[PDB]
Amino acid sequence: GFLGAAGSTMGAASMTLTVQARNLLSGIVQQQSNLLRAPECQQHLLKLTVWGIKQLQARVLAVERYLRDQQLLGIWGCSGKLICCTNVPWNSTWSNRNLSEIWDNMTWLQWDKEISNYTQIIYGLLEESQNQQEKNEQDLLA
Amino acid sequence: LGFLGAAGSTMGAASMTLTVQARNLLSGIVQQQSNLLRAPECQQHLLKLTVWGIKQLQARVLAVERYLRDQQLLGIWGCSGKLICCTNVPWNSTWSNRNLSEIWDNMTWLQWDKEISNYTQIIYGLLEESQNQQEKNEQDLLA
Amino acid sequence: GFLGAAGSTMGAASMTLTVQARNLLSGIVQQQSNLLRAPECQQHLLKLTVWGIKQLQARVLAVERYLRDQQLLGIWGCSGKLICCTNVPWNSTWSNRNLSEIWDNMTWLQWDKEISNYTQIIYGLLEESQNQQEKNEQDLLAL
Amino acid sequence: NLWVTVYYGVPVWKDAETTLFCASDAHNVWATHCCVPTDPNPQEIHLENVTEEFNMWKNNMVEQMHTDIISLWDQSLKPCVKLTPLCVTLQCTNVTNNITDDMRGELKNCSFNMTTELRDKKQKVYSLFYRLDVVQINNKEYRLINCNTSAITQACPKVSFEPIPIHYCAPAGFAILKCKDKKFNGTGPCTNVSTVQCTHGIKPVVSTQLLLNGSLAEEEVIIRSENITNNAKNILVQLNESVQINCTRPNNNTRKSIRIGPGQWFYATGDIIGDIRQAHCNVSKATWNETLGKVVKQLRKHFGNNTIIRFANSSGGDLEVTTHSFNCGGEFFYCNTSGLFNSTWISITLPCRIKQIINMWQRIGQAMYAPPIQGVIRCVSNITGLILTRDGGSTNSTTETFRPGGGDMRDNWRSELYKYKVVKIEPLGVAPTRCKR
Amino acid sequence: NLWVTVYYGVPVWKDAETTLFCASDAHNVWATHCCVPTDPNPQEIHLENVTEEFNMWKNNMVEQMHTDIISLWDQSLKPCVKLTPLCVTLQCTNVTNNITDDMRGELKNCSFNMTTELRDKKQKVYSLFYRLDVVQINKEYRLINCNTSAITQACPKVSFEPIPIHYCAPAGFAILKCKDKKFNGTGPCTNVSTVQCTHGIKPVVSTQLLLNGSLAEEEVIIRSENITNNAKNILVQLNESVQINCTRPNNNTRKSIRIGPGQWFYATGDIIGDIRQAHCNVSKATWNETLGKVVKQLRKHFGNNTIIRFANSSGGDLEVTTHSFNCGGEFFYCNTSGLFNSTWISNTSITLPCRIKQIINMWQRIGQAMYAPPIQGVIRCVSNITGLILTRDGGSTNSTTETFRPGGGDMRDNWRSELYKYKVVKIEPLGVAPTRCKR
Amino acid sequence: NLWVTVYYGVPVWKDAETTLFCASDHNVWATHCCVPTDPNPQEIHLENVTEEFNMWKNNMVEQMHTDIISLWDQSLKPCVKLTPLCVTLQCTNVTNNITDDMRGELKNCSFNMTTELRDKKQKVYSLFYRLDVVQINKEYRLINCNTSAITQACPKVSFEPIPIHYCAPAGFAILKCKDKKFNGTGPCTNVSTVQCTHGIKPVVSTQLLLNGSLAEEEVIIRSENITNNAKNILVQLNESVQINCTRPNNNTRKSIRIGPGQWFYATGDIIGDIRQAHCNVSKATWNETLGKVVKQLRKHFGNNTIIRFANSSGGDLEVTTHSFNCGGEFFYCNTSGLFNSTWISITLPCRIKQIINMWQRIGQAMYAPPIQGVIRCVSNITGLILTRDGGSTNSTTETFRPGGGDMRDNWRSELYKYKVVKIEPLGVAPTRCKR
Ligand SMILES: *[C@@H]1O[C@H](CO)[C@@H](O[C@@H]2O[C@H](CO)[C@@H](O[C@@H]3O[C@H](CO[C@H]4O[C@H](CO)[C@@H](O)[C@H](O)[C@@H]4O)[C@@H](O)[C@H](O[C@H]4O[C@H](CO)[C@@H](O)[C@H](O)[C@@H]4O)[C@@H]3O)[C@H](O)[C@H]2NC(C)=O)[C@H](O)[C@H]1NC(C)=O
Ligand SMILES: *[C@@H]1O[C@H](CO)[C@@H](O[C@@H]2O[C@H](CO)[C@@H](O[C@@H]3O[C@H](CO[C@H]4O[C@H](CO)[C@@H](O)[C@H](O)[C@@H]4O)[C@@H](O)[C@H](O[C@H]4O[C@H](CO)[C@@H](O)[C@H](O)[C@@H]4O)[C@@H]3O)[C@H](O)[C@H]2NC(C)=O)[C@H](O)[C@H]1NC(C)=O
Ligand SMILES: *[C@@H]1O[C@H](CO)[C@@H](O[C@@H]2O[C@H](CO)[C@@H](O)[C@H](O)[C@H]2NC(C)=O)[C@H](O)[C@H]1NC(C)=O
Ligand SMILES: *[C@@H]1O[C@H](CO)[C@@H](O)[C@H](O)[C@H]1NC(C)=O
Ligand SMILES: *[C@@H]1O[C@H](CO)[C@@H](O)[C@H](O)[C@H]1NC(C)=O
Ligand SMILES: *[C@@H]1O[C@H](CO)[C@@H](O)[C@H](O)[C@H]1NC(C)=O
Ligand SMILES: *[C@@H]1O[C@H](CO)[C@@H](O)[C@H](O)[C@H]1NC(C)=O
Ligand SMILES: *[C@@H]1O[C@H](CO)[C@@H](O)[C@H](O)[C@H]1NC(C)=O
Ligand SMILES: *[C@@H]1O[C@H](CO)[C@@H](O)[C@H](O)[C@H]1NC(C)=O
Ligand SMILES: *[C@@H]1O[C@H](CO)[C@@H](O)[C@H](O)[C@H]1NC(C)=O
Ligand SMILES: *[C@@H]1O[C@H](CO)[C@@H](O)[C@H](O)[C@H]1NC(C)=O
Ligand SMILES: *[C@@H]1O[C@H](CO)[C@@H](O)[C@H](O)[C@H]1NC(C)=O
Ligand SMILES: *[C@@H]1O[C@H](CO)[C@@H](O)[C@H](O)[C@H]1NC(C)=O
Ligand SMILES: *[C@@H]1O[C@H](CO)[C@@H](O)[C@H](O)[C@H]1NC(C)=O
Repeated sequence: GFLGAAGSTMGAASMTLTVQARNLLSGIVQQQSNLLRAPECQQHLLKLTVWGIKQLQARVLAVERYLRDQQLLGIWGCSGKLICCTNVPWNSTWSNRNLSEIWDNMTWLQWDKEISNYTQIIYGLLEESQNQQEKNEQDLLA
Repeated sequence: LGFLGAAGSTMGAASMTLTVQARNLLSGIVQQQSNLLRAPECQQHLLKLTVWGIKQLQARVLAVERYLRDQQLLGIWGCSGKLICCTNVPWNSTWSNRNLSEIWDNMTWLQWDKEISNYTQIIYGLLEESQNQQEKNEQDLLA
Repeated sequence: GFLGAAGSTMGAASMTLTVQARNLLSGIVQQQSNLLRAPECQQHLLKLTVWGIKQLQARVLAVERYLRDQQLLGIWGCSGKLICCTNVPWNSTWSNRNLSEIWDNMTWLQWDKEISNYTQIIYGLLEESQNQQEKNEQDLLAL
Repeated sequence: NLWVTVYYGVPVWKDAETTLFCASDAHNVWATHCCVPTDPNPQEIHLENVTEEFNMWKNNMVEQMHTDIISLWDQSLKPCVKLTPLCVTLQCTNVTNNITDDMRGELKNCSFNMTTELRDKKQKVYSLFYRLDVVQINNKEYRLINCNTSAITQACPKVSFEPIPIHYCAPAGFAILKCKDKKFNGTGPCTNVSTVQCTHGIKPVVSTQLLLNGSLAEEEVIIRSENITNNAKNILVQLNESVQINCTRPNNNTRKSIRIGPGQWFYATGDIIGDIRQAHCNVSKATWNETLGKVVKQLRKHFGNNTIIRFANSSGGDLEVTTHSFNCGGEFFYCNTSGLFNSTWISITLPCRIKQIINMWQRIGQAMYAPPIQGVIRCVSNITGLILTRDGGSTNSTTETFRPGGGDMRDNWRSELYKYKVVKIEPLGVAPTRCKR
Repeated sequence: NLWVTVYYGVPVWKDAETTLFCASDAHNVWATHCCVPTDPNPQEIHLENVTEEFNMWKNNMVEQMHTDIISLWDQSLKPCVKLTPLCVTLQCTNVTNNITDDMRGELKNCSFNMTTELRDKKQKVYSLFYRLDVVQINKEYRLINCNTSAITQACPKVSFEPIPIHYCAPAGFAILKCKDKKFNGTGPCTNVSTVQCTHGIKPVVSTQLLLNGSLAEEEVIIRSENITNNAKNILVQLNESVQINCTRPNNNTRKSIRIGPGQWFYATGDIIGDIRQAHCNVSKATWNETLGKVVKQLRKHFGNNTIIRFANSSGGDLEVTTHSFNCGGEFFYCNTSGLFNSTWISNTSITLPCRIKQIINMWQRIGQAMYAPPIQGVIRCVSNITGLILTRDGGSTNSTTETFRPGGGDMRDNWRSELYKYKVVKIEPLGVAPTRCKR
Repeated sequence: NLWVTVYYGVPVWKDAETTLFCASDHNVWATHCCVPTDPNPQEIHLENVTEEFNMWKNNMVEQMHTDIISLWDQSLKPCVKLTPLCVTLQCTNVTNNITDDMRGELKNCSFNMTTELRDKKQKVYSLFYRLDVVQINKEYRLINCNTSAITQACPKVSFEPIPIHYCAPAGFAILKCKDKKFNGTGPCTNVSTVQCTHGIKPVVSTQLLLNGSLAEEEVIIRSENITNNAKNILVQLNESVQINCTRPNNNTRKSIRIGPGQWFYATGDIIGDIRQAHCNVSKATWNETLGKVVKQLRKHFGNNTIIRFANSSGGDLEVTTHSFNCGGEFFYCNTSGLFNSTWISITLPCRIKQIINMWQRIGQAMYAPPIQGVIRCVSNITGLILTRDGGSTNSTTETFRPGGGDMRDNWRSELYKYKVVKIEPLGVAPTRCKR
């Protein structure tokens, strides 16, 4: 389903990342498909100027969020993948925990809370590593 | 040749213009705004047409949404950045009981789409699964 | 450091290409986040049909401009890159210089006048090159 | 040997505000708006192992339902004829023809000078009015009650404001979670949470003291309130069984169409056929008795196991406050509920008044006129919950008293929306791994 | 061992419904709301070896054009003054001044009490009205719309003259054009091309006779949803145009009456000189030759020896029974019985009088009306008849003859007749195929 | 051996026309500018950047103009119409300890207006200024009855200016000129980039520029074409000239029901003596200030030219007087006393008007509800709008007069230092590297 086994542990959750990944845009396109189930009423809905504007805003925001996240993955060199290995080491201060409890017993919901104070730090670190890697690639190619 | 030039050419032949449709489908959007910019003093009038304005935004938004859904799907299948890609999914021969030569030649894409339209979702699901397995394997091999 | 070092030599200016790429979509999302800091005021903008449409058009156009450029880089085989090289030689009559005469304390702002009207020529060449490389792989992968 | 792995498609979420989409199923006001049907098979996901925290009193879905219903309501009034031309001196007398005692002085016969379709001509017409909407000037001359404050717009005669269960659907990127807890407290951690595409179908029923046509608390009578020790907070009482209430407007009415302008029509109440009798509601006495006994048994959990509990009648204020405001067939009934709350724990007939000029959603400056309904009205409704308020109590630690409360329309939606929450899905996150590039 | 290959940018399209936008050629309502310029050089791309199916009777481009026109129209009246202050009792007498017999009683002189700019003062004014707009009470008259609708004065500065309008596809869509000679509205078309926009179609609004449309190439073409079904219209596109000269000969003047704080009403003043009837001229020989061509085409479906008759129109109001002609901003209701008064047997200057009306229920929608202000001086219009709207009289189920009558009134057919060659499709760039290539 | 490299994220901008968005720290501007500014704008100094500015072709001015008018109309959109007052008035002279001035300026008018009930009338009266009352052939008409509808501003609504910030949407940037003594056109060498402009108060005035930025260093005179006497000259001063304005009469109000919850706010009796409205300009300051302007003007005409100042020419009050909006009251101040000297405390009387055709449009008249008590205004004169006289050959003396009346110049004077550009991150360059 849409969330799938949200309460499963992290290792199991990783099996359906694709299902979740595609839902933001397929849902939007389907919403248009749902409007088209009765094209004759659209003219009665467009009279409601405020409802019209709110729906446009909702779609625009969903697109903007999607793109921002995809760009961010591209910035870090993770574009095109659901799972991205990187060159940034994990800090024990973020979480002093083994790759046993983290993947087999904890869920993503629990994990998200545990390390919620480091998101902006990790992201900045990923950006710097990628910036260096690209320049190094150009010199090696040359 | 033109936006849909050689529409009646064979499937193989048609690969030569694959780039043209792929780009025109998105870039025509900005050209249309550039046509409105001919007379900003006229467009400001049209901005008062509440229903017209909403419909035009809906149209632009949908062009974007259609585009992005297809791009996301190509990414899901592991074909991001390519117009032509190969996968790890074999052709069944149940989808179409035909040989390679009789499909790439003596057949157009319009005809082909009709012939196999019933398997669209099946094929797409298989492609997603192939990529799902491949990415896990890559992580495990790097590990 | 949005546009910092804009007047610097192109070679050095390149150190912040990453910032500029991020700035557009980050700015769009944060500007929306900022407006929504005060729903008590923001809700009254729903009465300004004209501002509703103008802001949506501005947001939509920024997105469209973004996607256009990303698609083009993808077509050229530069998806995910800020400084990609191609297999298309730099034509001498474009600049008629050596490399240090390009980076002779010349800025990107200045460089724009040197490219001038060669921009569309080069873009066409870049797509043509990728088309051939992609086709070559399609057959090389079938041996 | 720990590396950062970035993942996209992680099943996590945050509490969030987003506008929900309204959908329906297979000239009604909500049928027109909620055009898009829901998915005929909106199968839920059981989020096994997941415990979520809820707060029904701060649920923003309520605020949206409030905003949306008012907006749609106003846009359904906006396009029709204004009754401004009728704010003239009325010449009124009593209707003394076939009047029972209960209706003496309530039904009035008023004549007035209103325009015709030509600007040069007037017509003298007459119609019937209910006492509640007519105010005496300084004994024959009367004014409509809203002439000194607001404009009155006639409701569109074809539009049916009949509640349709409607469903609220999440926008992509968001999800609706609901908790299947038979004993849900109203706040805090809740188990058996499932994820759905849309909410169940909730009818936009308007009422005050008694909540009609909702859910029935699974298996038990449930008392829920924010800050229960504070007598100023409304208590929502949900019943485990419905109580059927039968309401009627016994008079056989006629209507007349008066042209008031070019294509403009005014609907006036015409003569009444047969005897003039009072509107009323019938509640089974035994069912009602049993119901309150169950409610008290539960109320005592917060007030003391040997505490004496009294049900008193309503306080002062507007009819929307002091009576049960009941909307049926399109007419507005204001029913005396004191006969329902007149007992102490240790068939009932409620008389009703009819009003045509109303001020919904606790607002002033605008008013709706409800065209009359011809024939008679017979209503059948289900009482599914009650809204109570508690006395300050002074220094009384022995007994306690409750009165019918409510009147705040948001309370009529919390009663159905309490189990739902909307969250934002957040696909990105990181975790340590065993791989490096 | 063939493999699945995936392609993006595949030139495949499917039928689709989208919203097209308006574009205009390099104060006129049609132009001020169609700001996108057209391409001075549209590129029509021939599609070699493509056969496609068209159906003019199911073409949603027609529905959009109809909707857009109604919307545009309403937005053009919205800002101008309502004339509800004029719905008063009128004191009317007949105009008796050098009037030709044919116009007697068709023009009335009405005086009335109307308010002025101050709310406490009135003025006595008078104006002329056409008979069709005024109804007798029980000398006392009222306007015909006084009991059913509010009437809005058309804006005196707004032109309604048709401008060729081009419909253009949004990105992701394309418009396919059918080039087959003798395509008669349905089925496969083998000469096709792709365009960005349609050609410019003037939004001419009329009944019975279509004016200033596309002219057929080669033969006269008869198009109908059934042909056999007497409940359906027949659209006949002519291959040679017929010139028609229309006029309103009376020399008019206009007066402007102050009715409120910034509001003015435009009234018809006295006619200068003789009063004559409005009319249209059709060359007789041309009409007779043109009609004979139509008859030759009808026989293809109805038989050699099946007498063909052209009869008058049926009953109904003037939006049905007479030709509806909108020119100069004036509204003419022309009697076409003189054009359809013959029986054709196998193998073997016309003056049409017109009436003028100022209250127009233009879209057959009731509850709104437009008031057409007067035009000073005289007017003349020259236009091309490009097609006919005909219906069959179904009474003659088993007969030796069939009768055709002028019909129409459904405005969508006026556009269906121009858009019949265009179709909207959506591009679907993804697809798969077998290949010799594997990862 | 150079090959093509495609670069993305290149710091290059081009001139562009986009829509900017308002930012703010029952006030109209404040309510409509919901977005809150960044408390610490991240201004970027741009090293080695020369850029060309042109204040006379700056589209930021047009947007400010458009937004102000639109918001103005929006705030009045839901307000009560005064159509019911367009009746014949029966007016007589006010005789209540009126001083020598204003002898014919204040009138006592009675009229027949409806009450809530449509079948009854009431007789009411109110005071009016002569500027808004027109004699018919005792019988008077409101001045705008023959042209347009008059609406009443909603009394709770405030038009008091708040510093409003214009901000670029993402993808755009605002460049600004920091050069001291910048001409308003041409290349600027001290430049920076901002996300938002400084806040500008949307101050309405017609001859003097009030509450704007004060010039740095010296008096600066800017014009589109200095030799063309058809152009306005914008003069920015480098020292403020304090002005004290008042409307001394103690007003009261009465609220009249004109319909079903529909109210009109009428001007009531004046309490106490009646005195004339006026503004005070320090004489010495004005003398010196004007002399500074002259020195700066001489730089464009010669060292042997005398500059004479003169009063305004004919035209509408919006042109001939200095319009001043204070407390929501509308003053029309006579500035002839400021332009009398020739370069070889000043009291300016002001009239009060209530029905205002604020813009250049004529179909929208608005009635300013009366204000109770008395008012006092204090403001900073920061500049002037001046024009040259007609053609001549005698260059010995030039005459300058108050110009203006076109409100776009009131914003042009603040926005002159800002330019909007778009960013185009994609481009190409050679390098010693190939695939
Ligand atoms: C709680 O839930 C209950 C159950 O749904 C609601 O009660 C129903 O309310 C509806 C709407 O008022 C009632 O339907 C109406 O019945 C009228 C009476 O005629 C009936 O009986 C005759 C035979 O004598 C039949 O011929 C006829 O078809 C009906 O079955 C009708 O006259 C009404 O129709 C008219 O008004 C509607 C307005 O929508 C128009 O659409 C119609 O075209 C027509 O003009 C209508 O059909 C229904 O009978 C009630 N049920 C019961 C058991 O009483 C409660 O109202 C709801 N409570 C609250 C607070 O919301
Ligand atoms: C089928 O197609 C034909 C054209 O091919 C249409 O016929 C034209 O219809 C238009 C609109 O009615 C006619 O336009 C009018 O022409 C008048 C001609 O005046 C001439 O002589 C005067 C002498 O004083 C000159 O000043 C003038 O320049 C011309 O040389 C104009 O006077 C009319 O002006 C009015 O409207 C304008 C609007 O901008 C106002 O500003 C003016 O003050 C005034 O009110 C107007 O321009 C055109 O002449 C017709 N052509 C022919 C050949 O007759 C058919 O109408 C069309 N059929 C259908 C059904 O659509
Ligand atoms: C319902 O009606 C009864 C009428 O019997 C109301 O009770 C009356 O309240 C007034 C106000 O205090 C007293 O003066 C009367 O004496 C009461 N009636 C009796 C029995 O004498 C009651 O308040 C009404 N309740 C509602 C819900 O409207
Ligand atoms: C169409 O078919 C002919 C042969 O009948 C062939 O020569 C031509 O190339 C085909 N057109 C296209 C676009 O392939
Ligand atoms: C091919 O398709 C058929 C029809 O669904 C299916 O039964 C068969 O298993 C498929 N072959 C493969 C890919 O195993
Ligand atoms: C939830 O339970 C706590 C006691 O654990 C109580 O204080 C609180 O009031 C309850 N919430 C509701 C809505 O009754
Ligand atoms: C509600 O609960 C009581 C106590 O268990 C029970 O007697 C009563 O029947 C229930 N109501 C219903 C559903 O009948
Ligand atoms: C309500 O009406 C039903 C029939 O519709 C009847 O069986 C029931 O007893 C009535 N209830 C009361 C309290 O009168
Ligand atoms: C013409 O219409 C007939 C139906 O009346 C249809 O059979 C035929 O295929 C159509 N032909 C063309 C060229 O449109
Ligand atoms: C017209 O054609 C349709 C099929 O397109 C058919 O269903 C219908 O019966 C026909 N009508 C007549 C009158 O034969
Ligand atoms: C009334 O006021 C006018 C100025 O508008 C003045 O000329 C006239 O003398 C005054 N009349 C009286 C009696 O004071
Ligand atoms: C400064 O303004 C004058 C006009 O007053 C103009 O002639 C001159 O060229 C401008 N200087 C620059 C650098 O643009
Ligand atoms: C303003 O400029 C003048 C010269 O133009 C100078 O004399 C005066 O001192 C300046 N005032 C300031 C900035 O103090
Ligand atoms: C002050 O005014 C006098 C009279 O016009 C003038 O002569 C003198 O120069 C002025 N002084 C200055 C420069 O302020």
